[PDB]
Amino acid sequence: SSSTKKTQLQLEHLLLDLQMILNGINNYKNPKLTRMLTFKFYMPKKATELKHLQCLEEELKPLEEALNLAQRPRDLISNINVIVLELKGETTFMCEYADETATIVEFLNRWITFCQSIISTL
Amino acid sequence: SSSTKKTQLQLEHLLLDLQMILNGINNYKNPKLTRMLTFKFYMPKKATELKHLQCLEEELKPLEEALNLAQRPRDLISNINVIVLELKGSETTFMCEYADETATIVEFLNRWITFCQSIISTL
Ligand SMILES: CC(=O)Nc1ccc(COc2ccc(-c3cc(C4CCN(C(=O)CNC(=O)[C@@H](CC(C)C)NC(=N)N)CC4)n(C)n3)c(Cl)c2Cl)cc1
Ligand SMILES: CC(=O)Nc1ccc(COc2ccc(-c3cc(C4CCN(C(=O)CNC(=O)[C@@H](CC(C)C)NC(=N)N)CC4)n(C)n3)c(Cl)c2Cl)cc1
Ligand SMILES: [Zn+2]
Ligand SMILES: [Zn+2]
Repeated sequence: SSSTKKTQLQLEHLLLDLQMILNGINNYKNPKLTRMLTFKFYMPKKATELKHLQCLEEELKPLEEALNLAQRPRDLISNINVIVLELKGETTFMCEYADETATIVEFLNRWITFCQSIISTL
Repeated sequence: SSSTKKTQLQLEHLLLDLQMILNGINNYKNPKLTRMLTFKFYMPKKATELKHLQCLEEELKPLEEALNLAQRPRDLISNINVIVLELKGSETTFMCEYADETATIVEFLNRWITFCQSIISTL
């Protein structure tokens, strides 16, 4: 299917954007890296299907906030938003968050692993 | 003697402090441990005498920086610093020699735990 190729490329682009954000974070100087690891993110309890991307969508505003403190973030997050919303679509899904919060590093990596998990199935 | 007893206790204190930190790191979750293991440390080529503790002293700030990412580290490293300064004591300033291969936090701490244990057991 042609639409399956659309889902694939969109997942590849989202994976790349998250990898790019993380790459810049890994190169931060010691005092800067320390301060951004205090910014807490909500994590998914389950992330095996495309509908679970609602957990990412809801956490894009904190992500835009964290990137603003460490610096364009407004434009980059808006681009990711479009892809995230398009990738999940049916009506409205309630997202279940884990008890323990994580840092930007664990947050990004989880969603990077999520994207890699779906790409391989199609 | 009263001089050797003090040296023994202070060496056993440094050993305990490093073992306390090592217990903290090993207790971390797998994903947290992964990022902790990328923080690289400088290792001593020769560590046989009390004056070789300068290779630990210089690496004490990098240790504080690592525990700040995993976060009190400001007071604990300061406490360790005092011990090192009292043990290496003297007025002699020994210039340090470092090995080529860098090591993780676990390998760094264990090497100095090993250093402590070896000095204690020969006095
Ligand atoms: C000298 C010079 O200019 N150079 C220089 C270079 C770098 C730096 C360091 O940069 C920074 C400086 C400051 C910060 C920072 C962080 C913060 C805090 C960290 C903690 N915060 C948070 O965790 C906010 N998150 C939420 O609201 C959560 C809470 C929920 C989990 C309960 N909600 C959701 N995720 N949905 C709030 C923001 N502030 C106010 N400032 C950050 Cl994140 C960086 Cl990266 C400083 C100076
Ligand atoms: C759970 C999960 O997946 N994420 C997750 C969640 C939270 C945490 C909290 O703890 C941490 C979180 C993140 C990090 C971390 C650190 C780092 C880097 C690792 C590489 N760095 C270094 O090279 C540090 N080393 C030095 O500065 C050396 C240089 C030497 C190599 C020549 N200096 C001297 N010895 N003189 C700089 C810091 N990143 C990119 N991420 C670290 Cl080290 C810890 Cl301990 C860790 C991981
Ligand atoms: Zn805020
Ligand atoms: Zn003590």
